[PDB]
Amino acid sequence: ECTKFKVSSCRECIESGPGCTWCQKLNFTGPGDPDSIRCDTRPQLLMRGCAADDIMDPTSLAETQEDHNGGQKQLSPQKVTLYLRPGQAAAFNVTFRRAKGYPIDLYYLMDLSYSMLDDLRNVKKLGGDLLRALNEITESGRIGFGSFVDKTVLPFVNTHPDKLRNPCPNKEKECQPPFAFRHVLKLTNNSNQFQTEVGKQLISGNLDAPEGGLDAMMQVAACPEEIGWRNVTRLLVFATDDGFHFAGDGKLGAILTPNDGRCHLEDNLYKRSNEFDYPSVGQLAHKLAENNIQPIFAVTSRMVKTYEKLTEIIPKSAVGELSEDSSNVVHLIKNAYNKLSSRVFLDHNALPDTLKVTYDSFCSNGVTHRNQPRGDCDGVQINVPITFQVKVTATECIQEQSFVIRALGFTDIVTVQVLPQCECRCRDQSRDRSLCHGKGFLECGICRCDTGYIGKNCECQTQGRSSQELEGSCRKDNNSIICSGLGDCVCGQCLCHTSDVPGKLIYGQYCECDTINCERYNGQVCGGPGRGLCFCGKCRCHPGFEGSACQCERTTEGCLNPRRVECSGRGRCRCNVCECHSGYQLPLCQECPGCPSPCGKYISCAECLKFEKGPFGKNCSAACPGLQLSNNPVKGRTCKERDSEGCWVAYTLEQQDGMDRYLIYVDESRECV
Amino acid sequence: FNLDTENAMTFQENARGFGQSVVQLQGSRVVVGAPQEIVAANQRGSLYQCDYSTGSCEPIRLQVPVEAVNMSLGLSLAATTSPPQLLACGPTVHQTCSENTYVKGLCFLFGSNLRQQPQKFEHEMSQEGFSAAITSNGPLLSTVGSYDWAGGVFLYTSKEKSTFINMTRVDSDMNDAYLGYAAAIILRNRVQSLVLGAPRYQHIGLVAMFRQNTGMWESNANVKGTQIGAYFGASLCSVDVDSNGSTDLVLIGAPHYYEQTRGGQVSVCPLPRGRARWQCDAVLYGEQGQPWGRFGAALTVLGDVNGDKLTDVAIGAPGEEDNRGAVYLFHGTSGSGISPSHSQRIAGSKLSPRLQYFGQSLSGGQDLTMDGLVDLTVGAQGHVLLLRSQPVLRVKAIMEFNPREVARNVFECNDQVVKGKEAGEVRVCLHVQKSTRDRLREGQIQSVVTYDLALDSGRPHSRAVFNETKNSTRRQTQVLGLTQTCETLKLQLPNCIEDPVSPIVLRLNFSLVGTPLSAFGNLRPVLAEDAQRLFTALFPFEKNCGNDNICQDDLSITFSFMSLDCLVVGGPREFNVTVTVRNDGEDSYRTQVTFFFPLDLSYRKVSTWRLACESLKSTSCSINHPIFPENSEVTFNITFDVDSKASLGNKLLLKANVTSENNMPRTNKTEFQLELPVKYAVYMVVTSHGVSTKYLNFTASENTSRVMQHQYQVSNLGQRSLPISLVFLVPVRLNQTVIWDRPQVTFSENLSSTCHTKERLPSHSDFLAELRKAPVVNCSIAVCQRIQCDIPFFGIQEEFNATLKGNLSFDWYIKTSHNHLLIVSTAEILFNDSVFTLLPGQGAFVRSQTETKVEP
Amino acid sequence: KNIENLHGSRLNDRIAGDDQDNELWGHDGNDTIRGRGGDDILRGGLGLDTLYGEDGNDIFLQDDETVSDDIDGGAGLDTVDYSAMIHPGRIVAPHEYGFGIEADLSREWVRKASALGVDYYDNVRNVENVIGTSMKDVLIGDAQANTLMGQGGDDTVRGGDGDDLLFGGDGNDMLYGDAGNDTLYGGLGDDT
Ligand SMILES: *[C@@H]1O[C@H](CO)[C@@H](O[C@@H]2O[C@H](CO)[C@@H](O)[C@H](O)[C@H]2NC(C)=O)[C@H](O)[C@H]1NC(C)=O
Ligand SMILES: *[C@@H]1O[C@H](CO)[C@@H](O)[C@H](O)[C@H]1NC(C)=O
Ligand SMILES: *[C@@H]1O[C@H](CO)[C@@H](O)[C@H](O)[C@H]1NC(C)=O
Ligand SMILES: *[C@@H]1O[C@H](CO)[C@@H](O)[C@H](O)[C@H]1NC(C)=O
Ligand SMILES: *[C@@H]1O[C@H](CO)[C@@H](O)[C@H](O)[C@H]1NC(C)=O
Ligand SMILES: *[C@@H]1O[C@H](CO)[C@@H](O)[C@H](O)[C@H]1NC(C)=O
Ligand SMILES: *[C@@H]1O[C@H](CO)[C@@H](O)[C@H](O)[C@H]1NC(C)=O
Ligand SMILES: *[C@@H]1O[C@H](CO)[C@@H](O)[C@H](O)[C@H]1NC(C)=O
Ligand SMILES: *[C@@H]1O[C@H](CO)[C@@H](O)[C@H](O)[C@H]1NC(C)=O
Ligand SMILES: *[C@@H]1O[C@H](CO)[C@@H](O)[C@H](O)[C@H]1NC(C)=O
Ligand SMILES: *[C@@H]1O[C@H](CO)[C@@H](O)[C@H](O)[C@H]1NC(C)=O
Ligand SMILES: *[C@@H]1O[C@H](CO)[C@@H](O)[C@H](O)[C@H]1NC(C)=O
Ligand SMILES: [Ca+2]
Ligand SMILES: [Ca+2]
Ligand SMILES: [Ca+2]
Ligand SMILES: [Ca+2]
Ligand SMILES: [Ca+2]
Ligand SMILES: [Ca+2]
Ligand SMILES: [Ca+2]
Ligand SMILES: [Ca+2]
Ligand SMILES: [Ca+2]
Ligand SMILES: [Ca+2]
Ligand SMILES: [Ca+2]
Ligand SMILES: [Ca+2]
Ligand SMILES: [Ca+2]
Ligand SMILES: [Ca+2]
Ligand SMILES: [Ca+2]
Ligand SMILES: [Ca+2]
Ligand SMILES: [Ca+2]
Ligand SMILES: [Ca+2]
Ligand SMILES: [Ca+2]
Repeated sequence: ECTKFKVSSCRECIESGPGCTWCQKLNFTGPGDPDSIRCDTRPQLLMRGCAADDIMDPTSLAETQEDHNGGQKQLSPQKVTLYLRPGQAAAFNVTFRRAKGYPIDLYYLMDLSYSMLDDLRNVKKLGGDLLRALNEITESGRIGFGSFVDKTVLPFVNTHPDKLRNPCPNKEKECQPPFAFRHVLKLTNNSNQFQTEVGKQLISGNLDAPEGGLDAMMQVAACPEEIGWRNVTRLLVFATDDGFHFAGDGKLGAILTPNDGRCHLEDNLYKRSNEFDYPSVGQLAHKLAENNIQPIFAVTSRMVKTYEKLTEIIPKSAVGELSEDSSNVVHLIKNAYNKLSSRVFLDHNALPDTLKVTYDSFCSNGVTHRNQPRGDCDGVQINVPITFQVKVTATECIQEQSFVIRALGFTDIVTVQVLPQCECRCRDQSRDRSLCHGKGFLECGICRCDTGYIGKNCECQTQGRSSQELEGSCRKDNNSIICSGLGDCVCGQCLCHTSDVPGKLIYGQYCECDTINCERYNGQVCGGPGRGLCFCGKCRCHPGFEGSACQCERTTEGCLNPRRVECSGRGRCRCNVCECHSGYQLPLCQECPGCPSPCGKYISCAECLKFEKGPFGKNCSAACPGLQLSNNPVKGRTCKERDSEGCWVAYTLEQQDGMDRYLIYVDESRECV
Repeated sequence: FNLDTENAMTFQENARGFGQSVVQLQGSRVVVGAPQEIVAANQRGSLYQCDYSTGSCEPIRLQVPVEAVNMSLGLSLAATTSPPQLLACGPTVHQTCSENTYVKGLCFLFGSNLRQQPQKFEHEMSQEGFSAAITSNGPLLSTVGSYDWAGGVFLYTSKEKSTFINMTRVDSDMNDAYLGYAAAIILRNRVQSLVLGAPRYQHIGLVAMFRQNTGMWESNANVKGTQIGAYFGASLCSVDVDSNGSTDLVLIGAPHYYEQTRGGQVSVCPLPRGRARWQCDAVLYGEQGQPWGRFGAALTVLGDVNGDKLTDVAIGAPGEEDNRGAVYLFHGTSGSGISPSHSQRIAGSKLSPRLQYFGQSLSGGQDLTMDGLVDLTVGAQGHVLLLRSQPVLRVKAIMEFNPREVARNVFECNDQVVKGKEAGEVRVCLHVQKSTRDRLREGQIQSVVTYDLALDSGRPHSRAVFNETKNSTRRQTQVLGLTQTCETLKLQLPNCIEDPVSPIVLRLNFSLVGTPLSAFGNLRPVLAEDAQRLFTALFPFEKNCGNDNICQDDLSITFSFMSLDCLVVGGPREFNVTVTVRNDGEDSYRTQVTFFFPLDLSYRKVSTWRLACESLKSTSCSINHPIFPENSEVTFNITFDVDSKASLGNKLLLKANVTSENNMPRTNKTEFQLELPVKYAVYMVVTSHGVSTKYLNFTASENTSRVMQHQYQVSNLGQRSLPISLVFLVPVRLNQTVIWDRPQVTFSENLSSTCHTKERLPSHSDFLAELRKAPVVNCSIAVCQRIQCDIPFFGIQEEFNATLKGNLSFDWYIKTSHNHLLIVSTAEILFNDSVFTLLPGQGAFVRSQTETKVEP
Repeated sequence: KNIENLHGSRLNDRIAGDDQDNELWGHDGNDTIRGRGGDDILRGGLGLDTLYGEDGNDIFLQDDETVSDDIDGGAGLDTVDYSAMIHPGRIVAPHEYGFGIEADLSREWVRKASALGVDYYDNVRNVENVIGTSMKDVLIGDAQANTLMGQGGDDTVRGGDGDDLLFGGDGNDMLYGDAGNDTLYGGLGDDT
C-alpha cells in the first residue's frame, strides 16, 4: 500500500511508492484534515467518495514503433520508448523469427605439432568436401586456412639452431621450423586454390604440450581485411588435440607485456610474437563477440571437458569430438552449426544501477523460463515466431537514457529509449482562484501560497505570530501535548523538528511517528535496509519478505522436496522451515530415525499381497492403509519376519510421503520348515 | 586512507625491466631488478640498490659466472628483516649442449654487506629460482619445470644439502601445472611450513599446503579454482592479523578472472584446523568498470597502518585505466579476516602521466623514512615509487554549562524587567590525540581546527543566542597541538521560553587540517576515517513541580517471569518479562529504564503509554517522554531472543534499574534483579537393531546351549554433547533356574566406559499365573541384573552400537498354553535431569526393548 | 581447593585468581590472566597476552619475544621485569640498535625489541617500577614515584616528576633525578 511519510504534492506523492494515487477533487479535505489525506491507495480513495476519473495515478506504459519499409526483419520491433514511473515495471514483447539461407564463411585453424601429421595428410584432401557441405546449407560459401605451433622461445620451443632447423623428432623427412601463426589461404570459394596452398604445408614440432592457438585466434579476429570477412555468418574451426597457453605463461620466457589485441601481421606471419604475452580468455571472448565470430572447438576425446568450460565464458560457441585422424570433421561442422543456430540469446548493453531489466522466454518446445537475467531457450525453429518478454523497472526518477537489446551473434538490434513518468497531468488552467483567497493557485486540487503568506489556504502571514486559537488543532487529544513535543504549531498545522541522530525522520500529522521505533531483528529495525522499512510501529517489507520483522521469505521456500510437496506431508511449513511432527527430523521431515521397526506388523499385508492369500482378518482392501507394492526392488528397510503360517518371508519396505504410507516389495522365495 | 600521494619520491632508471621486482632491505634501502637489461655480451639482468636519503641509485656489483648466459638476474627477489639477508635469482640460464639447450637457474644469497655472495623431462628444464623464499634453515627455490612442468620446490638446509618437495604422481593430472609459480611460508608454534601455488592445474588452478610429518614433507590440504584461465594461485600471501606469531589466513589471487565489468579476483582462505578441509570464505574485488585490470597480480603485507593492532594488506591492479594501474588498500578486522571493501585507491594517472603498469610489484612492512611509520614500495615500468604512511589523529570534545540549568527567574514572564538581558555560560574544551606509535618528537605535530556551534539546532527559532554574534551560529578556527585547550563564551536569551519542557541543545562539529612536518619531508597528519565528528550536550530548564520545591519523584521497578519455571535453551526461541514501573511522587521528567543481560540475549520488541526502547549487554527504554505523571503506572512485556548455541550456565540473572532527570539518590525501589533456572535441550534416541536375535528354539530331550545378543544403537541427534548412562535390565533366573548366564556388555566405538552390575528382585511371586495371562518373561516375573554403564563424553552427531551377549539354556521353560515365551531386555538412557531436558513428545525414544521368541 | 598457583596450557586460556598470593603462568597461546587481590606473579609466556593485577603489589615477568602484550597493574605499587630478554643462549628478538629495552611510563609503552625498520612495543598502564636488562637501556618515569633499576650495561635513567629511587648497577650510567626529592644510587663503574 501507500507508505507515504511526508507528502505535499502530486509528484511527491507518486515518488513515495508505486501504489500511491492523488484524488484531486475540490471540497474533499475537511477543515480539520491535512493535505496528506489525498495520497492514499486507489481502492481506499474510491471507497471514501473519490471517482475513477478524478484520480491522477501516473502509470508506466510502453509503446513500440516498427519500420514498415524494412523487409525480411529478423528481430522486431526496432525502436521502443518507455514512460517509466519508479517502482512499477514496464513490459513489452520482442519477437525473434529465424531467417533462411545466410551465407557461411568458414576459417580453418589447425595445429602443426608432430602428432597432427595424419590430420594434415587428411585435411589437405578435404577442401571440396567442406565447400560442398557448406553449399548444402546455403547458396554461397567460402573457405580459408591457417596454422599455429607455439612461441619460438624457451621453454616452449628449443632455441638451439640445429633444433630450430629441424624440430621434428625424426631426422629422415621434411619438417618446417616452428612459428606462431601463418595465414595460408584467403577466404575463397575455389577448391583448387585450397588444395594447392594447403598442399605446400609441412609439419612442425615444439617442446611443451600446450599450444599457443589463442594468439592465432586473436590475430584472426583482429585483422578483418586480411582474412577476408564479409558481413555474413562467420565460423572459426579450431582443430587441436591438447591444451592451450593463456596469459601468465609468458613469464617463464621473460615475457610480461600484455597482449594488445591489435593486428601484427607482416608477410602473413605473426612476427613480434615473442614480445607479447598470450591473450586472456576474457580478451578472446570480447573480441569474438564484437566481431561476431563463432568458434567451433574440434578437439579429441580427452579434451572435451576442458573446452566445454569455455562455453560458459564464450556464448555462441560449440565443442566437437575430433577423431585421432580427423576424418569426422565435416560432420562435426554440420552438427556444430545446427547446435549454434538452434539456440538464441537475448542480451542488453551496459546500463546503470538505476535500471533493472528482466527477461521471460516462450518458445516452441513448451519450456518457459520466468524472471531470468538474460533470454535463452533451445529448439528455435525456422519461421516460428518466438517471443521474449522484457520487463524494465526503475528505482528512481531517471533522466533520458538509451540502451540496446541485441540478439547475440547477429547485427540486428532493438533500440530502447527511456523516459520518466514522475509528472502529474493535473488541471490548473481554469481553476477557481477565489478558493485560494487570491493568494495562490489550485494545482492538482491543492493550493500553493505566494511569498510571505503561509497556511493550507494561505490565511496567515509568516511575519506575524501564530494565533493561540489555531493552536487547538495541533494536539491529538486533551492529554496530548502540542505536536507531541517534537514540532511547532504555526497557522493551525504542526511543523516537526529535525534531529542530529541519523535516521531520525519525524513525521505524522502530530509528529507522533518516528523511523527507528519498530520490531528489531538481529539488532536491526526490520532486519536492516535489505528486508523492510519502519513506519512508526508497523513494518512493511520489500517484496520477497514477510513477518513482523521481514525475517520470513514469502515464497520459493525450502520446505519442498523435489517432488514439490510440503515437508513430505509430515509437518507444516512455517517461515521457510518445516515443523515436523512426531519423531521426524529436519529439514524435510523425511526420516524417522529413532523410530521403532515397522516390519513387525506389516507382514499382515505382505502375506496376502504377493502370495494370493485371501481375506483373513479382512480382505486386503479398506485395510492396509496407504501400503502399495513395487515390482522392482526398492531401497529401504530390509526385513525378514515369520510367516503367519510358518515360513520365512523377507520384504524391503520403502517409505513414501504422507501419514503411515509406504511402498513395499515382498520377495517370492521363502525358507520353510 | 593514510598513504601519502602528493610527496612520493620516484626512482627512475633507463635500464630495461626496471621496476619488475622490488624488495625492501634493512630499513634504509630498496632493491630493484632489471631482468631484461643487457649488461654485456651474453649477459642479461641487473640489480639496483636505491636509497631514500640520496634519491638516486647505482648497480650492485656482482661477478656473474661465465656459464650463466642470459640468466635474467632480478626476476625474483626475497629478503629477511632480521638477520638482514637478500636473495636474488635468475631463472633463465641458457645451458647450451651439443644437441639441446636447457633453461636452468641460479640464485645468489647476500648477507649484511652486498660484496660476497654464495651461489646456490626430469630436472633438466628446471628454471630453478623462478620464485624463492628464505627459511630459517636456508633458501627455498622453486622449480616450475620439474617432471614435465609438474612443479616442485628445493629446500636447502646447507650449501650442499637440499630436499625436493612436490606432489605424488598417481596420474598425469599434475602435468603442466607450474607448481611453485608462487610460494609462501606459514608459521605456527615457531615451526615453518610451505604453501605452493600452481596456476595452470587443469587450466583452473590449485594451491597446496605442506607439513613436515616425522621429518618428511607431505601435502595435507589443497584448494582449487573455478573459472578456466583465471590463474588461481599465481600470487600468495601469508597474513597474521593479530600479530601473535601464528599465521591466520592465506590470500590467493586470480588476476585473470573474467566478468563483464570487472577483471581480477582475490580469495581469502583461513587455515585448516587439524585434519579439516581447506575452504574459501570471502572474495575481494576491484572497482567496477575495469575489465582486464589484473586485480591480484601482486599483493604483500603492509603491517598495521591505521594503528588498530590489526595487519593490513595492499593489492595491485596494473591493468587498470588502460594499463596505467592502481593500488588498493584493505584493512584487517577482528576474527582473522579481511574487510570486504577497500580503504584507499592510489591511481597511477593521479601521480604522473608517464606511469604504466603501476602496481605490478609490491613490497612493504618496513620503515625507510626513519620516522617509525611503515612504508610501501610500488614498482612500475621504468619507475619505482615510495608511498609513506602518515600519523593518525583523533579529537575528543567536552561541553559543560554553568549553571547546569536555567534559573526560574531567567525565563519567567515579567513586565518590570529589561527584555533580552538574560545570562548564562557554556564551557567548550577540545583535545587532539594521536593513535599511531612512531619516532617523531613531541610538539612537532600541529593542526588547524575549525568548528561550528549551533544552539537549538533543528529548531526554526532558537530560544538562546550567543552574546558576541547575536545569532544561533558561530564559526571559529584555531591551531591545536597534542594538548587540551579550553574556551568559554556567554549565552543570552532574548525572550521568555513558553515551552520549558524542551531543554536547549548545543551541537558541535569540526574539520581538521594537518600542517606539514618540515623535518620529515612535508608529511601531514590526517584525521581518522572513523573519527566521531559531531558532539552534543543538553541544557535543561529548572523544574517547579510544586510550591517551588525540588521535583521529588518516587520510582519503583519490579518484574517477574510469569508462569515460567525454567528457561529451556534450544526449545522456545523467545520469552517475556512482564515489568511494571510506578511513580508515587510528583512529575518525573525523562524517565529511563536500563536493562542488563548476558551476551546470549538480544532485545526484540516491547509491547504494552508510549514506550521507545533502544540498545554484559544493555538496553535503554523510554517511559512516556517528556513527562511520566503523578500517580502513574505502566506495565509492559519485553521480548528476548535466546540463541540456540547459548552458554548461560545453569543459572541466568537479569538486572534492571530506573533513572530520571531529577537525579535523586538510589533506593531499593530503584533496583531489582531476579534469578531464573536454565536447562539445555537434548535429543537422543536408543533403538533395537536388526541383527539382534529374533528367534530361538530347543528340544527338551537335548541339552545344547545357544548364544543370544541384543544389539542397541545410540545416537546423539541433538546439537549438544552430554554425559549419559545406559542401563540394561537382563532376566537371569526364574523360579531359581538360570536363564541368561553372566551377560556382558561391549561397545563398538571403544569409547571410554565403565560398568557395574546389580540385581533386583521380581515383584510378582506367582509366575505361573502371570505366564498364563501373557507369555512375557521379563523383570515382572524374573530376577534381573541391572547393568549400568557410564559414558563421560557422548559426542555431537555421533553414534555407537552396544551389544549384550551371553549364552543360554532352556531348563527354565514353562509349558504354558501358548507355544512360546518371550525374553525381553530393556535399555534406557539416563541423564542429569536438573540440567538437561527432553522436548515435549520426544521422551518416548529414550527407551527400548528387545524380544527373543523361544518355542520347543 | 586450597591451591595457590596454576600453570596454563599451550592453548588460549582464561586464568583468574583469588584474594591470596598467586603465581599464574600462561605458557604458549593467547591468555587473559587476572590476579585479583594480594600480591601476584604473572607470567604470560609466549603469545599475545592481557594481564591484570587489580589491587595489591603485582609483578609481571616478560619473555624473549616480539609479540606485544597489554599490562594493567591497577591499584598498588607495581613492577615489570625485563631481565629474561637477554640470556646466555640464542636470542630470537632483534636488538639491532643495541638498546635493550626503552621505557616511557609517561607515554605508556615499552619498546621491547627493535630491528632496523620494525619496532615492537608493549602497552603498559598503572605500573610504577621497571627493571632493565643486562644490555644498555633507556628508562623514563612519570609524574608518580618510580623505582628504576638499570642492571648491567651503560644505562640512562630519567625519573621525571615526584620522589623517585633510581639505581644504576654495574657499568657506566647516566642518572637524572628531575623534579622532586630523589634518591640516586650509582653502583659500580664510572657514573654521573
Ligand atoms: C614428485 O617427485 C618425485 C621424485 O621425488 C617423482 O617421482 C618420480 O617420478 C618419475 C615419473 O614417473 C619416475 O620415473 C621416478 O621413478 C620417480 N622417482 C621416485 C623416487 O619416486 C614424482 O613423479 C613427482 N610427482 C609429480 C606429480 O611430478
Ligand atoms: C565464386 O566467387 C566468384 C568471385 O566473385 C564469383 O564470380 C563466382 O560466381 C563464385 N562461385 C560460386 C559458385 O558462388
Ligand atoms: C560490412 O559492415 C561494416 C560495418 O562496419 C561496413 O563498414 C561495411 O561497409 C559492410 N560491408 C562490407 C562489404 O564490408
Ligand atoms: C643470449 O642473448 C643474446 C641477446 O641478443 C643472444 O644474441 C644470444 O643468442 C643468447 N644466447 C643464447 C645461448 O641463446
Ligand atoms: C558542520 O556540518 C555542517 C553541515 O552539517 C557543515 O556545513 C560544516 O562545514 C561542518 N563544520 C565544519 C567545521 O566543517
Ligand atoms: C551570525 O553572526 C556572525 C557574525 O556576525 C555571522 O558571521 C554569521 O553569518 C551569522 N549567522 C547568521 C545565520 O546570520
Ligand atoms: C509473550 O511473548 C510473545 C512474543 O513471542 C508475545 O506475542 C506475547 O504476547 C507475550 N505474552 C505475554 C503474556 O506477555
Ligand atoms: C544501574 O545499574 C548499573 C549496573 O551496571 C549501574 O552502572 C548504574 O549506575 C545504575 N543506575 C542507577 C540509576 O541506579
Ligand atoms: C528348530 O528350528 C530349526 C530351524 O528351522 C528346525 O529345523 C528344527 O526342526 C527346530 N526344532 C524343533 C524341535 O522344532
Ligand atoms: C555358547 O554356546 C555355543 C553353542 O552351544 C558354543 O559354541 C560357545 O562356545 C558357548 N560359549 C560360552 C561362553 O559358553
Ligand atoms: C512385562 O511383561 C508383562 C506381560 O506382558 C507386561 O504386562 C509388562 O508391561 C512388562 N514390563 C514390565 C516392566 O513388567
Ligand atoms: C552397528 O552395526 C551395524 C551392523 O549392520 C553397522 O552397520 C553400524 O555401522 C554399526 N554402528 C556403528 C556406529 O558403527
Ligand atoms: Ca593425430
Ligand atoms: Ca594469529
Ligand atoms: Ca589495521
Ligand atoms: Ca615512514
Ligand atoms: Ca594450600
Ligand atoms: Ca596459554
Ligand atoms: Ca591473587
Ligand atoms: Ca601466553
Ligand atoms: Ca607474552
Ligand atoms: Ca594483585
Ligand atoms: Ca596492583
Ligand atoms: Ca599500579
Ligand atoms: Ca641495563
Ligand atoms: Ca617519577
Ligand atoms: Ca647499569
Ligand atoms: Ca623526580
Ligand atoms: Ca630532584
Ligand atoms: Ca654504575
Ligand atoms: Ca659508581
